[PDB]
Amino acid sequence: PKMKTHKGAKKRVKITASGKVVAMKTGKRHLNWQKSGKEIRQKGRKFVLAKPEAERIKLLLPYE
Amino acid sequence: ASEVRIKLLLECTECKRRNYATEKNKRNTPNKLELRKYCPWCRKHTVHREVKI
RNA sequence: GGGGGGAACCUGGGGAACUGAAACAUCUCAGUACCCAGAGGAGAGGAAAGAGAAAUCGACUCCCUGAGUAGCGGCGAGCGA
RNA sequence: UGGUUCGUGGAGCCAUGGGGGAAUCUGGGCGGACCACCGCCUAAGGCUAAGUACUCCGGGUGACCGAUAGCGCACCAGUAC
RNA sequence: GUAGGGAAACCGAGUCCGAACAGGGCGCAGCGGCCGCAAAGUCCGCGGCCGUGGACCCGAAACCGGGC
RNA sequence: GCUGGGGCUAGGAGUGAAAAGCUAACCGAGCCCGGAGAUAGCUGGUUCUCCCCGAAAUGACUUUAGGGUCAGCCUCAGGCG
RNA sequence: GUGGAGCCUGGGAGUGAGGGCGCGAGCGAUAACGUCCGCGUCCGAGCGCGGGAACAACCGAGACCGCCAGCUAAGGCCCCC
RNA sequence: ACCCGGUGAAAUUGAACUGGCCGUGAAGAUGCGGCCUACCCGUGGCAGGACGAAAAGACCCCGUGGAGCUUUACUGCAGCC
RNA sequence: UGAAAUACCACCCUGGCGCGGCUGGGGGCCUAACCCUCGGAUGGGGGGACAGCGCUUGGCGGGCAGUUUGACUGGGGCGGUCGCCUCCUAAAAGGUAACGGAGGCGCCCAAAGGUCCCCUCAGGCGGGACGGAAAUCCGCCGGAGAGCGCAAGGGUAGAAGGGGGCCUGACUGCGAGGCCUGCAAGCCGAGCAGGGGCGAAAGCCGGGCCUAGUGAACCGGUGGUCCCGUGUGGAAGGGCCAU
Ligand SMILES: [Mg+2]
Ligand SMILES: [Mg+2]
Ligand SMILES: [Mg+2]
Ligand SMILES: [Mg+2]
Ligand SMILES: [Mg+2]
Ligand SMILES: [Mg+2]
Ligand SMILES: [Mg+2]
Ligand SMILES: [Mg+2]
Ligand SMILES: [Mg+2]
Ligand SMILES: [Mg+2]
Ligand SMILES: [Mg+2]
Ligand SMILES: [Mg+2]
Ligand SMILES: [Mg+2]
Ligand SMILES: [Mg+2]
Ligand SMILES: [Mg+2]
Ligand SMILES: [Mg+2]
Ligand SMILES: [Mg+2]
Ligand SMILES: [Mg+2]
Ligand SMILES: [Mg+2]
Ligand SMILES: [Mg+2]
Ligand SMILES: [Mg+2]
Ligand SMILES: [Mg+2]
Ligand SMILES: [Mg+2]
Ligand SMILES: [Mg+2]
Ligand SMILES: [Mg+2]
Ligand SMILES: [Mg+2]
Ligand SMILES: [Mg+2]
Ligand SMILES: [Mg+2]
Ligand SMILES: [Mg+2]
Ligand SMILES: [Mg+2]
Ligand SMILES: [Mg+2]
Ligand SMILES: [Mg+2]
Ligand SMILES: [Mg+2]
Ligand SMILES: [Mg+2]
Ligand SMILES: [Mg+2]
Ligand SMILES: [Mg+2]
Ligand SMILES: [Mg+2]
Ligand SMILES: [Mg+2]
Ligand SMILES: [Mg+2]
Ligand SMILES: [Mg+2]
Ligand SMILES: [Mg+2]
Ligand SMILES: [Mg+2]
Ligand SMILES: [Mg+2]
Ligand SMILES: [Mg+2]
Ligand SMILES: [Mg+2]
Ligand SMILES: [Mg+2]
Ligand SMILES: [Mg+2]
Ligand SMILES: [Mg+2]
Ligand SMILES: [Mg+2]
Ligand SMILES: [Mg+2]
Ligand SMILES: [Mg+2]
Ligand SMILES: [Mg+2]
Ligand SMILES: [Mg+2]
Ligand SMILES: [Mg+2]
Ligand SMILES: [Mg+2]
Ligand SMILES: [Mg+2]
Ligand SMILES: [Mg+2]
Ligand SMILES: [Mg+2]
Ligand SMILES: [Mg+2]
Ligand SMILES: [Mg+2]
Ligand SMILES: [Mg+2]
Ligand SMILES: [Mg+2]
Ligand SMILES: [Mg+2]
Ligand SMILES: [Mg+2]
Ligand SMILES: [Mg+2]
Ligand SMILES: [Mg+2]
Ligand SMILES: [Mg+2]
Ligand SMILES: [Mg+2]
Ligand SMILES: [Mg+2]
Ligand SMILES: [Mg+2]
Ligand SMILES: [Mg+2]
Ligand SMILES: [Mg+2]
Ligand SMILES: [Mg+2]
Ligand SMILES: [Mg+2]
Ligand SMILES: [Mg+2]
Ligand SMILES: [Mg+2]
Ligand SMILES: [Mg+2]
Ligand SMILES: [Mg+2]
Ligand SMILES: [Mg+2]
Ligand SMILES: [Mg+2]
Ligand SMILES: [Mg+2]
Ligand SMILES: [Mg+2]
Ligand SMILES: [Mg+2]
Ligand SMILES: [Mg+2]
Ligand SMILES: [Mg+2]
Ligand SMILES: [Mg+2]
Ligand SMILES: [Mg+2]
Ligand SMILES: [Mg+2]
Ligand SMILES: [Mg+2]
Ligand SMILES: [Mg+2]
Ligand SMILES: [Mg+2]
Ligand SMILES: [Mg+2]
Ligand SMILES: [Mg+2]
Ligand SMILES: [Mg+2]
Ligand SMILES: [Mg+2]
Ligand SMILES: [Mg+2]
Ligand SMILES: [Mg+2]
Ligand SMILES: [Mg+2]
Ligand SMILES: [Mg+2]
Ligand SMILES: [Mg+2]
Ligand SMILES: [Mg+2]
Ligand SMILES: [Mg+2]
Ligand SMILES: [Mg+2]
Ligand SMILES: [Mg+2]
Ligand SMILES: [Mg+2]
Ligand SMILES: [Mg+2]
Ligand SMILES: [Mg+2]
Ligand SMILES: [Mg+2]
Ligand SMILES: [Mg+2]
Ligand SMILES: [Mg+2]
Ligand SMILES: [Mg+2]
Ligand SMILES: [Mg+2]
Ligand SMILES: [Mg+2]
Ligand SMILES: [Mg+2]
Ligand SMILES: [Mg+2]
Ligand SMILES: [Mg+2]
Ligand SMILES: [Mg+2]
Ligand SMILES: [Mg+2]
Ligand SMILES: [Mg+2]
Ligand SMILES: [Mg+2]
Ligand SMILES: [Mg+2]
Ligand SMILES: [Mg+2]
Ligand SMILES: [Mg+2]
Ligand SMILES: [Mg+2]
Ligand SMILES: [Mg+2]
Ligand SMILES: [Mg+2]
Ligand SMILES: [Mg+2]
Ligand SMILES: [Mg+2]
Ligand SMILES: [Mg+2]
Ligand SMILES: [Mg+2]
Ligand SMILES: [Mg+2]
Ligand SMILES: [Mg+2]
Ligand SMILES: [Mg+2]
Ligand SMILES: [Mg+2]
Ligand SMILES: [Mg+2]
Ligand SMILES: [Mg+2]
Ligand SMILES: [Mg+2]
Ligand SMILES: [Mg+2]
Ligand SMILES: [Mg+2]
Ligand SMILES: [Mg+2]
Ligand SMILES: [Mg+2]
Ligand SMILES: [Mg+2]
Ligand SMILES: [Mg+2]
Ligand SMILES: [Mg+2]
Ligand SMILES: [Mg+2]
Ligand SMILES: [Mg+2]
Ligand SMILES: [Mg+2]
Ligand SMILES: [Mg+2]
Ligand SMILES: [Mg+2]
Ligand SMILES: [Mg+2]
Ligand SMILES: [Mg+2]
Ligand SMILES: [Mg+2]
Ligand SMILES: [Mg+2]
Ligand SMILES: [Mg+2]
Ligand SMILES: [Mg+2]
Ligand SMILES: [Mg+2]
Ligand SMILES: [Mg+2]
Ligand SMILES: [Mg+2]
Ligand SMILES: [Mg+2]
Ligand SMILES: [Mg+2]
Ligand SMILES: [Mg+2]
Ligand SMILES: [Mg+2]
Ligand SMILES: [Mg+2]
Ligand SMILES: [Mg+2]
Ligand SMILES: [Mg+2]
Ligand SMILES: [Mg+2]
Ligand SMILES: [Mg+2]
Ligand SMILES: [Mg+2]
Ligand SMILES: [Mg+2]
Ligand SMILES: [Mg+2]
Ligand SMILES: [Mg+2]
Ligand SMILES: [Mg+2]
Ligand SMILES: [Mg+2]
Ligand SMILES: [Mg+2]
Ligand SMILES: [Mg+2]
Ligand SMILES: [Mg+2]
Ligand SMILES: [Mg+2]
Ligand SMILES: [Mg+2]
Ligand SMILES: [Mg+2]
Ligand SMILES: [Mg+2]
Ligand SMILES: [Mg+2]
Ligand SMILES: [Mg+2]
Ligand SMILES: [Mg+2]
Ligand SMILES: [Mg+2]
Ligand SMILES: [Mg+2]
Ligand SMILES: [Mg+2]
Ligand SMILES: [Mg+2]
Ligand SMILES: [Mg+2]
Ligand SMILES: [Mg+2]
Ligand SMILES: [Mg+2]
Ligand SMILES: [Mg+2]
Ligand SMILES: [Mg+2]
Ligand SMILES: [Mg+2]
Ligand SMILES: [Mg+2]
Ligand SMILES: [Mg+2]
Ligand SMILES: [Mg+2]
Ligand SMILES: [Mg+2]
Ligand SMILES: [Mg+2]
Ligand SMILES: [Mg+2]
Ligand SMILES: [Mg+2]
Ligand SMILES: [Mg+2]
Ligand SMILES: [Mg+2]
Ligand SMILES: [Mg+2]
Ligand SMILES: [Mg+2]
Ligand SMILES: [Mg+2]
Ligand SMILES: [Mg+2]
Ligand SMILES: [Mg+2]
Ligand SMILES: [Mg+2]
Ligand SMILES: [Mg+2]
Ligand SMILES: [Mg+2]
Ligand SMILES: [Mg+2]
Ligand SMILES: [Mg+2]
Ligand SMILES: [Mg+2]
Ligand SMILES: [Mg+2]
Ligand SMILES: [Mg+2]
Ligand SMILES: [Mg+2]
Ligand SMILES: [Mg+2]
Ligand SMILES: [Mg+2]
Ligand SMILES: [Mg+2]
Ligand SMILES: [Mg+2]
Ligand SMILES: [Mg+2]
Ligand SMILES: [Mg+2]
Ligand SMILES: [Mg+2]
Ligand SMILES: [Mg+2]
Ligand SMILES: [Mg+2]
Ligand SMILES: [Mg+2]
Ligand SMILES: [Mg+2]
Ligand SMILES: [Mg+2]
Ligand SMILES: [Mg+2]
Ligand SMILES: [Mg+2]
Ligand SMILES: [Mg+2]
Ligand SMILES: [Mg+2]
Ligand SMILES: [Mg+2]
Ligand SMILES: [Mg+2]
Ligand SMILES: [Mg+2]
Ligand SMILES: [Mg+2]
Ligand SMILES: [Mg+2]
Ligand SMILES: [Zn+2]
Repeated sequence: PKMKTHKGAKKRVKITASGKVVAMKTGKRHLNWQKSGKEIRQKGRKFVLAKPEAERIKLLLPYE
Repeated sequence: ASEVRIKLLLECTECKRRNYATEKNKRNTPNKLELRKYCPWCRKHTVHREVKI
């Protein structure tokens, strides 16, 4: 039958207008007290997934 | 961090929002830390006081 | 008047496990397999104490679509209006 | 407790095994906890063709098989064993 | 498919973070002489491969249900 | 004590002077059919011809170590030059 | 330096049990057809060809086909030859 | 048992035109090298070899395989309070 | 006369007692539900509102059920080990293995952090009450053998070492360009803006001489934000920022 959308990917990730895959940076969920302001701030941004992993994730997003 | 060396928040004394997280040795520095830090809501420097985490 | 029978099909009463989660228990397989009661040439359902925002529609059943959407999910595998 | 996409979730709706237990339109249920406003609808009685499902049966047709194939069986087969 | 950006309200060739008109992330722009030709995209055929199904074929020991 | 005839108790159940013995010639859980094409990261097997190119047995991570994901290395199409 | 060189994008992989040898180390016993890395090589996939008596990886050499033609390589020229 | 008349199986079986030694070879060679021995074909016998036959090793390990059993493993259920 | 002042009647307190309403525990008894029994049964006898049984609460519970019970490994088990830092092995770039050789980390510091100013060690010889191998003092020599919180290495006095003053940059919003690299991470970072610290200034400051001192998601807590709010206004509950 028809492919189902993966909802783990759907809640973590977005396909950009040109087909990149953008996720939130990792490692500021907790244990932040001794992390420099440089660490929290740059972790507050989105990053572009490396091409191997991105193409895998978009295949999980068949109807985006 | 240990039991003696705690994590703590810094609260802007004026608008009351916590802006910073740091640590102290509450056996070496048993008093509440008071530190002038930049507050981004007041957008000026203000005394910050240690507040439980 | 009933009883018993009928290839599947139907409704109700009960209802697994392997399997999948690359272990496993919630979850899945699945209300499936199976057992049982009953129906009939079909059975069910059906004429709003409905839907849900359309200032609206207007019983039920069935197909397409809405839509793998909304959501649900050891927010896992997956499930899914 | 079940049903629903809803696995306790802010968890309503529908159903109900237990306990408590009303009212009759100035009555009641619902619109996803709850409350107000606003609107929808009339529970606790029953029936109701057609569209839908299936293929023991009959017929029509195959870029279906052609006796190790096609039904297990083209033949005295659910037989001999 | 023709618009993206943002958790979202929302704004929109931009938008988000931000106090910023700062910086940055993710975005925005055919060929020949009105015609042709090419093209975004989309539809159908074909083919490789992937997902869901037993999914290349044969093989367990076992588990479960109902009967004998 | 042995034995004929007539009976009763069965599958997580019987029966057992106890050996996990026996329950229709293999019982640490009978047989038949069904779930079912269970699952098997394992072993085996995998069918005409010609032409071109042509590996790897490493790294990282892995309840991972004879299995995987990504990278490395092969090949084809388009492009660059 | 125009090469089955390189680079960019995308399709299809397979491989992730290696093994001998040379040299450089660790482990072992200045043991092992031992073990573990590094550089290289060949076998793997060249168990096709000459030599080494025979013999994957030592020497010679990369087999498109055909010839009762010639030159060489390693190795050989007393006879088997 | 053997011979004659009658009837007449079997597992196994890649094909076989199936010798010894010393070597070599995946490390135990009828099958490769060197040497040696050897006319063709049967019958009764013996069991050293064909790593002889039989049984996809029970030991051992490996599989995120199974099953029986245990318990102050986990988590449920019956039963009891 | 005090804070309030008196005869008199309310309404309500305090705490106590009695008749009660209506219940909550105990206790005794009754019979008729319910159970057992009785030639006799619309009854008699015994038990008795208990027991049984329905719903629900918590507990005990291998009697049964579903399962789990790691890997590396000179076979497996047993032992050892598993992430991170330092050195060597490592073949003079980088990287490189073994159950090869040796050590450390799972912290710490409110100064041990920023900046300005000043200062310079260990050690040896000689000299000096208590005073020694070594306490403190004076002289001479003494490039770093000391020190830098803790392993080791690198680095270092032309300071990163010692002392003092003022401080909180142990910033907020970002971030050109790189190191490293399978991914995900990890690392360094000038520069611009805000508001500051020190300095006359040039400037420095986004913790610490440096390399260990650590943990992706999911689920949830807490502060803030005021973005979503299931017809509407709120609310429930989420999202975002911080932890
Ligand atoms: Mg998810
Ligand atoms: Mg994060
Ligand atoms: Mg986390
Ligand atoms: Mg957070
Ligand atoms: Mg949080
Ligand atoms: Mg730090
Ligand atoms: Mg910081
Ligand atoms: Mg901070
Ligand atoms: Mg921020
Ligand atoms: Mg769509
Ligand atoms: Mg779209
Ligand atoms: Mg009947
Ligand atoms: Mg009938
Ligand atoms: Mg049913
Ligand atoms: Mg019934
Ligand atoms: Mg049912
Ligand atoms: Mg049923
Ligand atoms: Mg059952
Ligand atoms: Mg299951
Ligand atoms: Mg299955
Ligand atoms: Mg699956
Ligand atoms: Mg399945
Ligand atoms: Mg499983
Ligand atoms: Mg599995
Ligand atoms: Mg298992
Ligand atoms: Mg399961
Ligand atoms: Mg189900
Ligand atoms: Mg069926
Ligand atoms: Mg019937
Ligand atoms: Mg009909
Ligand atoms: Mg009807
Ligand atoms: Mg009516
Ligand atoms: Mg649509
Ligand atoms: Mg379901
Ligand atoms: Mg539908
Ligand atoms: Mg209820
Ligand atoms: Mg439910
Ligand atoms: Mg529910
Ligand atoms: Mg929820
Ligand atoms: Mg619900
Ligand atoms: Mg309501
Ligand atoms: Mg009820
Ligand atoms: Mg109800
Ligand atoms: Mg009314
Ligand atoms: Mg009312
Ligand atoms: Mg109702
Ligand atoms: Mg409603
Ligand atoms: Mg109303
Ligand atoms: Mg209504
Ligand atoms: Mg009806
Ligand atoms: Mg009609
Ligand atoms: Mg009808
Ligand atoms: Mg009909
Ligand atoms: Mg029909
Ligand atoms: Mg027919
Ligand atoms: Mg024909
Ligand atoms: Mg025939
Ligand atoms: Mg036939
Ligand atoms: Mg024929
Ligand atoms: Mg027939
Ligand atoms: Mg016959
Ligand atoms: Mg969006
Ligand atoms: Mg921009
Ligand atoms: Mg086209
Ligand atoms: Mg593919
Ligand atoms: Mg199958
Ligand atoms: Mg299938
Ligand atoms: Mg198949
Ligand atoms: Mg397939
Ligand atoms: Mg069996
Ligand atoms: Mg099972
Ligand atoms: Mg089982
Ligand atoms: Mg069982
Ligand atoms: Mg049965
Ligand atoms: Mg007798
Ligand atoms: Mg007898
Ligand atoms: Mg008998
Ligand atoms: Mg008998
Ligand atoms: Mg029996
Ligand atoms: Mg018995
Ligand atoms: Mg039986
Ligand atoms: Mg059984
Ligand atoms: Mg059974
Ligand atoms: Mg048992
Ligand atoms: Mg006996
Ligand atoms: Mg039998
Ligand atoms: Mg038997
Ligand atoms: Mg069993
Ligand atoms: Mg069983
Ligand atoms: Mg038997
Ligand atoms: Mg059956
Ligand atoms: Mg099945
Ligand atoms: Mg099978
Ligand atoms: Mg299995
Ligand atoms: Mg080639
Ligand atoms: Mg490897
Ligand atoms: Mg990894
Ligand atoms: Mg691991
Ligand atoms: Mg590993
Ligand atoms: Mg495996
Ligand atoms: Mg790959
Ligand atoms: Mg290449
Ligand atoms: Mg190439
Ligand atoms: Mg090309
Ligand atoms: Mg070229
Ligand atoms: Mg090439
Ligand atoms: Mg490629
Ligand atoms: Mg292909
Ligand atoms: Mg291809
Ligand atoms: Mg492989
Ligand atoms: Mg692969
Ligand atoms: Mg491997
Ligand atoms: Mg390997
Ligand atoms: Mg190997
Ligand atoms: Mg190896
Ligand atoms: Mg190797
Ligand atoms: Mg190699
Ligand atoms: Mg070697
Ligand atoms: Mg040499
Ligand atoms: Mg060597
Ligand atoms: Mg040497
Ligand atoms: Mg070495
Ligand atoms: Mg070796
Ligand atoms: Mg050697
Ligand atoms: Mg060696
Ligand atoms: Mg090699
Ligand atoms: Mg191979
Ligand atoms: Mg060669
Ligand atoms: Mg080659
Ligand atoms: Mg060869
Ligand atoms: Mg070969
Ligand atoms: Mg050769
Ligand atoms: Mg040769
Ligand atoms: Mg020769
Ligand atoms: Mg050779
Ligand atoms: Mg060899
Ligand atoms: Mg060769
Ligand atoms: Mg060639
Ligand atoms: Mg010549
Ligand atoms: Mg020569
Ligand atoms: Mg010679
Ligand atoms: Mg000659
Ligand atoms: Mg004779
Ligand atoms: Mg004879
Ligand atoms: Mg022959
Ligand atoms: Mg012969
Ligand atoms: Mg040899
Ligand atoms: Mg030999
Ligand atoms: Mg011979
Ligand atoms: Mg020969
Ligand atoms: Mg030969
Ligand atoms: Mg020979
Ligand atoms: Mg020979
Ligand atoms: Mg010969
Ligand atoms: Mg001889
Ligand atoms: Mg003979
Ligand atoms: Mg013999
Ligand atoms: Mg014999
Ligand atoms: Mg023998
Ligand atoms: Mg032999
Ligand atoms: Mg033998
Ligand atoms: Mg054999
Ligand atoms: Mg046997
Ligand atoms: Mg087998
Ligand atoms: Mg075997
Ligand atoms: Mg075996
Ligand atoms: Mg066997
Ligand atoms: Mg065993
Ligand atoms: Mg073993
Ligand atoms: Mg095992
Ligand atoms: Mg495991
Ligand atoms: Mg495994
Ligand atoms: Mg298992
Ligand atoms: Mg088991
Ligand atoms: Mg069992
Ligand atoms: Mg008892
Ligand atoms: Mg009494
Ligand atoms: Mg009585
Ligand atoms: Mg009495
Ligand atoms: Mg009494
Ligand atoms: Mg009671
Ligand atoms: Mg209760
Ligand atoms: Mg209970
Ligand atoms: Mg237990
Ligand atoms: Mg058990
Ligand atoms: Mg299971
Ligand atoms: Mg486990
Ligand atoms: Mg485990
Ligand atoms: Mg293992
Ligand atoms: Mg192991
Ligand atoms: Mg191993
Ligand atoms: Mg080893
Ligand atoms: Mg060994
Ligand atoms: Mg070994
Ligand atoms: Mg060992
Ligand atoms: Mg152990
Ligand atoms: Mg470690
Ligand atoms: Mg080195
Ligand atoms: Mg190195
Ligand atoms: Mg090096
Ligand atoms: Mg080197
Ligand atoms: Mg590098
Ligand atoms: Mg070890
Ligand atoms: Mg240690
Ligand atoms: Mg100080
Ligand atoms: Mg310092
Ligand atoms: Mg001195
Ligand atoms: Mg002195
Ligand atoms: Mg002295
Ligand atoms: Mg003295
Ligand atoms: Mg030093
Ligand atoms: Mg230390
Ligand atoms: Mg200072
Ligand atoms: Mg000041
Ligand atoms: Mg960057
Ligand atoms: Mg990276
Ligand atoms: Mg790090
Ligand atoms: Mg870190
Ligand atoms: Mg500034
Ligand atoms: Mg300034
Ligand atoms: Mg300034
Ligand atoms: Mg000043
Ligand atoms: Mg800076
Ligand atoms: Mg420091
Ligand atoms: Mg540090
Ligand atoms: Mg999870
Ligand atoms: Mg949360
Ligand atoms: Mg909030
Ligand atoms: Mg609302
Ligand atoms: Mg709002
Ligand atoms: Mg509502
Ligand atoms: Mg209001
Ligand atoms: Mg509002
Ligand atoms: Mg409010
Ligand atoms: Mg809120
Ligand atoms: Mg905002
Ligand atoms: Mg945060
Ligand atoms: Zn403030």
